[PDB]
Amino acid sequence: NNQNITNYSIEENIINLKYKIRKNAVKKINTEREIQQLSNNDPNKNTLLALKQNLENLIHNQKEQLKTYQKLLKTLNDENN
Amino acid sequence: SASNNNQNITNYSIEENIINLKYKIRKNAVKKINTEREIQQLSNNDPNKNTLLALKQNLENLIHNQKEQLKTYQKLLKTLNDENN
Amino acid sequence: DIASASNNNQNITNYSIEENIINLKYKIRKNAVKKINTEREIQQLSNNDPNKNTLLALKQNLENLIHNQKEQLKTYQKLLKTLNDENN
Amino acid sequence: NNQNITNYSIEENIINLKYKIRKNAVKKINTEREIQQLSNNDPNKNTLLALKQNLENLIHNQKEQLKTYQKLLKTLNDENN
Repeated sequence: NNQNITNYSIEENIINLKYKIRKNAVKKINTEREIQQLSNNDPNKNTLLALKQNLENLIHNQKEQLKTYQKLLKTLNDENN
Repeated sequence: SASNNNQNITNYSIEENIINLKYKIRKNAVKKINTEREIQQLSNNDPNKNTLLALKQNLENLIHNQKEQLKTYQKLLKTLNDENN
Repeated sequence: DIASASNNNQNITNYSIEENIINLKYKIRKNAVKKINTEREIQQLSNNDPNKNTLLALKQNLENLIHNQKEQLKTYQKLLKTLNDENN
Repeated sequence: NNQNITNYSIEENIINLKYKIRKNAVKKINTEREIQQLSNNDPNKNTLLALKQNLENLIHNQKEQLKTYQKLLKTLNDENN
C-alpha cells in the first residue's frame, strides 16, 4: 500500500526546465554574439535584440516555473518522507 | 552565374521556428484552460490551489512572450524577406 | 476501503499526466506541419540541388519523430485509462 | 553578404538540439535506474519501460537532425565561401 514512483512526474518536469533554462541561456548568449558582429547593419540588428530580450523573459518565466516545482517537491516530502 | 539564393536556408529556419511558436502558443492556451479547471475542482484552502494559480500566471506570461517571439520572427523574415543586408 | 470515488475531486493524477498528453498532441500536430513544409520545399526544389538532399534529409526524421510521438501518446494515455477513468 | 543571419539560424537549431538530446538523455538514465525500482515487479514498471525506450528513439532521432544541420553549417567554411 505504497504509492509507486509517486514524486516522478514532477521530478522529470523539473529536469525539463533546468535544461530549457540552460538552453535558452546559450541561445541568448549567441544572439548577443550575433548582434555584436553586426555593425550599423540593416533592420536585422534591431530585430535580433528584440529576440534576445524575448529569450531573457522566457528564461525568467521558466526559472519561476522551476522554483515552484522545486519548492513544491520539498513540500510534499515534508514530514513523513 | 551569380546564383542569387543564399537566403534559401534562412527562409527555412525562420518558417519552421514560426511553426513552432504557433503550436506552442495554442498548446499553452490548452494548458491554461486545463489549469483553470483543476483550480476549480479544488478547495479554497488546499495549498496546491495556490501552486496551480501561480503555474497559471506563469502560463499567462509564457503565452504572451511567445506571441512576442512570434511577431519578431515574423518581422525578421516577414516583410524583410526584401533583401536587406 | 470502499468510500465513494472522490478521486475526481482533488488529485494530481488527473494532472501532470493530462498535461503531458496535451504536450504530445500538439507536438504531433506541429511536426506534421513541419513535415508538410519539408514536403513542399522538396516539391519546389531542384532534383539535383544541394538543398534537396538536406531537406530530403530532414522530412525523413520528422516522419519517425511523428511516429515515436504517436506511440508516446498511446502509452501516457494507456497510463490514463489505467488509473482514474478506469475504462469507465 | 547577409550570411551572418543564416549561420545564426542554423546555430540556433543546433543549440536547441544539443540540449534536447542532453535532456532526453538525462530522462533515459533516470528511467534506467528507476526501472530497476525495487524488484517488486509492479504495474507502472511496464509503463516506465515503454517511456524509457521511446526516449532512445527520440535521442537517436535528434542526433540525426543535428548532424545534418551541423553538416549543413559545415557547408560554409571551405567548399562554399
